[PDB]
Amino acid sequence: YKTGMDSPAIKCCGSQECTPTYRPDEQCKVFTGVYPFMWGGAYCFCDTENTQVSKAYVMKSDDCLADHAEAYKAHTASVQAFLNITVGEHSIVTTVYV
Amino acid sequence: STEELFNEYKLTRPYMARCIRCAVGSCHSPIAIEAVKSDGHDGYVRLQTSSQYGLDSKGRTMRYDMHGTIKEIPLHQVSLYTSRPCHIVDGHGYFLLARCPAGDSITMEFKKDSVRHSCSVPYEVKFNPVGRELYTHPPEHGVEQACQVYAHDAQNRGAYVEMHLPGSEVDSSLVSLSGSSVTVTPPDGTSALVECECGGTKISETINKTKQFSQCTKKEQCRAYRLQNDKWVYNSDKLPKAAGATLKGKLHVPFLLADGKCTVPLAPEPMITFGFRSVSLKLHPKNPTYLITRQLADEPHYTHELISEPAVRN
Amino acid sequence: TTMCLLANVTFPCAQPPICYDRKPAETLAMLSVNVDNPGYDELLEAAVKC
Amino acid sequence: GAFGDIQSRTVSSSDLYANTNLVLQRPKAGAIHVPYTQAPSGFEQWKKDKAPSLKFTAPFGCEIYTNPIRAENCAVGSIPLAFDIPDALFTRVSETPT
Repeated sequence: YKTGMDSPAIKCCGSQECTPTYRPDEQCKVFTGVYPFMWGGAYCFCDTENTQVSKAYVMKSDDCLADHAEAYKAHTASVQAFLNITVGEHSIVTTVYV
Repeated sequence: STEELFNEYKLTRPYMARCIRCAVGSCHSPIAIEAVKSDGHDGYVRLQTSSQYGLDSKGRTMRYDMHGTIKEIPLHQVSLYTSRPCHIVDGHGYFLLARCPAGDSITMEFKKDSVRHSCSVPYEVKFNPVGRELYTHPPEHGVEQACQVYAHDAQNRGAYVEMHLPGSEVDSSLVSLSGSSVTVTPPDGTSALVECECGGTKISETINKTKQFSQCTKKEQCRAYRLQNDKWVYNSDKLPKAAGATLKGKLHVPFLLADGKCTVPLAPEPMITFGFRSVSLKLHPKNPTYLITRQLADEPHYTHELISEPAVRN
Repeated sequence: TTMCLLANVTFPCAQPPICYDRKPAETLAMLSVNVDNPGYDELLEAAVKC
Repeated sequence: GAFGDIQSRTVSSSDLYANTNLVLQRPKAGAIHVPYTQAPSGFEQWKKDKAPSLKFTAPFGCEIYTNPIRAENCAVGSIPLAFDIPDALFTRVSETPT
């Protein structure tokens, strides 16, 4: 699998909500009391009442095509031989079904 | 036809993200690491980094983001290592392909003039042998099993990652003080927006103008964001997002896991001693070697054993 | 066949009206609305080049 | 944590079942990231264990192959035969040595 993650929705002195998408195993949660930082300083000016939303989901990996395992069900097999018959110096080579 | 391949990472820019281990402590790094994949066999991993490769600010280059201004260096200045040094092979877009040994971490570093940049991540990198003989370094001669290694070209295949609007990267080198007020200087050809809390609730989008504001005394009360409508980023969790539906396209990923051929070793020939309804096996493995026996009757009684010492099996 | 969208103008996906070396963000907005598309790679490699 | 925590119906099904024990966690104070905690890849854990193939463990000495799933040369049972021979092949006695 490959846990995909959306970027955190941040609102300064606000309140977000959880809008689902029905992705596989799609968890979502809203976190309050957050003072995030960027590289160029702080992100909000509010001390409290800020809000960050985490959203994660499971999608399958990029190498799924060449690296996967096939789950099957088998029953009632079928036997099939490659005989080489000679009857009175007249020989054939034929796939017979048995 | 490489220019047809490279033309979709032209829509994107490198960014900075949070790396937990930097040269000194926890920083914001231009070479941050999103994921390491190690599922090809003979030591090839595929890093998704926060930098870009194969594009200029050109053949062998890393393109990174240094506090907004996009810079570049040659590829042979960048080195990475797990336990031993790894060997960078090629790069395309946000993705790098290296020949790495097994280890419990990845550390990428490059050296500028007097600033050393690094990013260590706790991402496990494993080495996967081919066949029933468990080596650690790929051999010199043997036979050739089929395998699955990460392909070395950047050919468009059916696997994608998802690109988005870059959000409001806040800055504070923009905002400065006047002698009595607060002064915001957005850069040329780039619109900023300013949110303050010195009157009631104040907000503005400004363009190309050194725009002062009255009633704000200290510049701790004003946050000057930055805006770029073009130039996609990756859907990273280390970046904040924009407002409204967020989605702008998808790009293909280079260096996917393809079927190939790999050389595997060949164990020294066993010395077989025969007896009445019995067979003895003298075994001198050079490196650990699976012995697998079974009988050709209705009960196979199969035996499976990793042998790594000189051993006699009857 | 597959027809792509920028407006109510169903243009052929191999023949886009815009290219990235002309417009910085209008091509990205044209790719934005057309993500759910089986001919998105055709629109992609056509929407780069003129 | 085991085999089949991802279940895609086909390789290009675009609707996968996923039960990977994903739980979102609270972010660190002053940082923009999405922290999660989930059980590891059950496909990788299946690959680490992997009791050996049917190519090495099959009774009667079969030879399991892949592209049609088939076994080869299983020395078990016996094939009966029916010969409906026309009367023209039966040469007379004196046209053969004796």
